[PDB]
Amino acid sequence: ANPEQLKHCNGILKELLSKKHAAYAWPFYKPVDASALGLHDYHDIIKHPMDLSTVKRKMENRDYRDAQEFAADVRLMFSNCYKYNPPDHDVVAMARKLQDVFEFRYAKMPD
Ligand SMILES: [Cl-]
Repeated sequence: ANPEQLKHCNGILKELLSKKHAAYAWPFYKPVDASALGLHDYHDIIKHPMDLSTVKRKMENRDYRDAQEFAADVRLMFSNCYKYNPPDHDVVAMARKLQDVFEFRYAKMPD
């Protein structure tokens, strides 16, 4: 069932990247460019950066062998946001909204 489940994961990924969610998904599209943002402590705090472009590359390259591996990366991305930013920052609100999209559809995985 890993291939079918991975198609569900790819569908989720496409949805997360889609225009429908862009108002809150956009901070997660590409790796955080810490230097560009003046976040000179980012890589001291976040040991394992993750973003949707990386998830997409990994999916396209058949790196993910199962849905759980995919989910762990998407959740890592959100965790990095929750770790680095104060909980009242807009980006955290954006993360929580995108994570809600993710978790509700991931829960519908065929099995
Ligand atoms: Cl997980």
